[PDB]
Amino acid sequence: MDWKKIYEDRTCTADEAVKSIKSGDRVLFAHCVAEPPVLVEAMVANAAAYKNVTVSHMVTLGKGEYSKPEYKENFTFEGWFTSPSTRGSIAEGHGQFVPVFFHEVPSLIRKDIFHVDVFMVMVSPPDHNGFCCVGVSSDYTMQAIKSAKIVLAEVNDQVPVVYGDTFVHVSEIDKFVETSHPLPEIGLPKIGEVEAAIGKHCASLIEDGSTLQLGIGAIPDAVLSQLKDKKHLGIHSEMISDGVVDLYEAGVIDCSQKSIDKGKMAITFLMGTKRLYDFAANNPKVELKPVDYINHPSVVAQCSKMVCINACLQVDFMGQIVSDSIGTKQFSGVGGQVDFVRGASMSIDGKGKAIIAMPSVAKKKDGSMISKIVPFIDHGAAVTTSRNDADYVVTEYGIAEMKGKSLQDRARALINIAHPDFKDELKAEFEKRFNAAFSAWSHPQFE
Ligand SMILES: CC(C)(COP(=O)(O)OP(=O)(O)OC[C@H]1O[C@@H](n2cnc3c(N)ncnc32)[C@H](O)[C@@H]1OP(=O)(O)O)[C@@H](O)C(=O)NCCC(=O)NCCS
Repeated sequence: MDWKKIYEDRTCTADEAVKSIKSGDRVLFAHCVAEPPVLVEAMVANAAAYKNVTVSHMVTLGKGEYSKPEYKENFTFEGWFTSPSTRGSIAEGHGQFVPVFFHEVPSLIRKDIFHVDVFMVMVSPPDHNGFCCVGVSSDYTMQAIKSAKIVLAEVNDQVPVVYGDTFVHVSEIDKFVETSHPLPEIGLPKIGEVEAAIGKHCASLIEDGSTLQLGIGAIPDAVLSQLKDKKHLGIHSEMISDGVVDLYEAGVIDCSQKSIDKGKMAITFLMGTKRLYDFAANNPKVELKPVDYINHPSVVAQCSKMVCINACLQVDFMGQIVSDSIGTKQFSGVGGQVDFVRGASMSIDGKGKAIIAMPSVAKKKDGSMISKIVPFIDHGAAVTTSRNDADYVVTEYGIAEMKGKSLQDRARALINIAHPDFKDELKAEFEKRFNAAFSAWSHPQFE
């Protein structure tokens, strides 16, 4: 009745919409696959009208065009998480990066630390009552809507209706630009030998009726392919991808055994191919919720037999875990890695487990092999998951237990799970570091 006039009255072009942004403004984007590409390209196109507009967001599948050097006087990129197309700028010095736990984002917005002048969002078209769906995010996207002084909507009819806190009434949105284009999509990873091995070991720590979290990154997929014998698995996770769909139609994941959000896969956001968005649409077995629910340590602590599984770049001899930087170079963020390490530990049922997984080696550019197991982290790296937070660590060669184990015994476990061709250099490094023989009991048969 009134909502359609409101809608009809606020409909414009991407060009005029981006005129709500003024110099000095903090601008924020909807998360991930809810980033409005037309509303973004419009804003970039009109660069030459802005002076130091902060452009915040997290992981992105767009061109990060605003973070390029040329734009350094119209935009300051201020990432809360980075990705290939925006961490250029943090390295070169004109882009910014803010370390935040993912679950804390909504709060900081409420607090007005992350102040928002213009949130831009992609939502689907209104239903009969005038509620657009974000469909593909919830994360901070819901709080930013309530808190943004101005909200631009890139209404795209390709966006799904997905149950949960995904809804926004047209009355909450200052401008609408109707579009039509496919949503972005990531590639499936190559599940090789190393991938497969990391898989089965994680699969030996998941018991039937486990609830799972599976973070951004390649590795939690080879895991999923190793889970086919599992029964009654449930989901409570930041995100889920195509791998989770396979397991769900293979009858393994059914959430019949959860303590909270019974019968549902509870997620904060979706990223994947179109098979995933289509599956998630109008599906009672999926519910998107805000991150300061999904990622909240207190809430994760309530999950049943929780197995978190995330990835890292390197690990040191104390079990300090580095997941978002290579030396002084910023690469991603904590995102939710720590949120689910904290929550699995606080498990009320006492059964929580967090698994950080990684190949033991990585290739460099000169083609030299390097150990991801190190005496010491790379100069200037950020400790992501601290030694006190550490739990399970997992490579192609095995599992190592960091929880309640001494500095010496952790180093022993990790060396255990390292590429054989590095064990002996790692062993020398042990003895140097700790002023103690690598091998603990000694035999009279020698010296
Ligand atoms: C750990 C993380 C960065 C890995 O993601 P990924 O896409 O699986 O990353 P990769 O293993 O491809 O590593 C990236 C590259 O750096 C290199 N690399 C990895 N570890 C390295 C190390 N210790 N030293 C130097 N280089 C390294 C690899 O060679 C790799 O290949 P490329 O250079 O050919 O592209 C990612 O999962 C992440 O950002 N994690 C933290 C956030 C998190 O856990 N969030 C939960 C939210 S759902």
